[PDB]
Amino acid sequence: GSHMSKEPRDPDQLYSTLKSILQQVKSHQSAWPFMEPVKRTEAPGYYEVIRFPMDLKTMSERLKNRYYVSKKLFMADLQRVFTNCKEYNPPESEYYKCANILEKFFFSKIKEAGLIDK
Ligand SMILES: NCCCNc1ccccc1[N+](=O)[O-]
Repeated sequence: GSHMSKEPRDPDQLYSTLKSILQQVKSHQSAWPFMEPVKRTEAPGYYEVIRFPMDLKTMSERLKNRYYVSKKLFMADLQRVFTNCKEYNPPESEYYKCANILEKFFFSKIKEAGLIDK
């Protein structure tokens, strides 16, 4: 269509733009701990270290209704899942690598769609 790769302004465009990212983040090998919502016990203290609980189980649920149509909105949620994940799980299990891996692909994806916030 056009020759642009950094302007997720329109909601209709950013709509599927995030759908593709979330769609991949869900199919990504590193995306189990986010698929299922982590209770407030199975995790090494969660209600305490986590002030803004967030999981892929609720993200796609909101995306389907076009809830993320801005920039830091979707970028914040995704980061919330990875950043908060490591926060509760000490850098020792394999979950740490999963977030870092899916977090790397995510950053690259928004770079291709034009998301990114900083
Ligand atoms: N399988 C339930 C969601 C992931 N489980 C979980 C729960 C709490 C803490 C960490 C993990 N985890 O690394 O899979």
